[PDB]
Amino acid sequence: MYSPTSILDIRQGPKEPFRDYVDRFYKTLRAEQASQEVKNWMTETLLVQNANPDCKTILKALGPAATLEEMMTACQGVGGPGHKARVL
Amino acid sequence: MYSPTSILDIRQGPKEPFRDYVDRFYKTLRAEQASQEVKNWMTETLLVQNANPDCKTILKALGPAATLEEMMTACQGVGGPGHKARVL
Repeated sequence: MYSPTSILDIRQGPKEPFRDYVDRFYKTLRAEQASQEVKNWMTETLLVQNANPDCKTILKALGPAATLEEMMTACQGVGGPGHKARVL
Repeated sequence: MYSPTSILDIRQGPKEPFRDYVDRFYKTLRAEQASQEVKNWMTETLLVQNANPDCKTILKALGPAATLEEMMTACQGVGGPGHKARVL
């Protein structure tokens, strides 16, 4: 097991909001043992890669300079609600 | 285009020798604009990930310490010939 990490296990759902993906991706990263340098690259490469086939298209149109705030916010309405109904 | 690099475009063939994958992966990396820190992580994570469904199994049995020399050499015989016939 060279280093299967766990971030690679993150993937925005087809109809899931990016904000959730970022929150989860950051949640995982915070639990990922790696150099910050990786975060800048990984959080900039695999962040939009494992994204849903929807967020990748829109997020791209934003520009390779868009910030997380811009990505999450601009991705608003892209996916369905993340909190609703839910079973006890 | 955040940064789709090109390394992600590398993937050992189902019956291709790892030595070729490493040579190609290193060939691409040498043409990849990234921090060395990424090489240590990427060349250790995505190196075995994009590998063929064959090399990954064997290479794993070697141990997360197996050096490149150990990976390429030990992967000898796993895949078929890398140079033969070829059309002019």
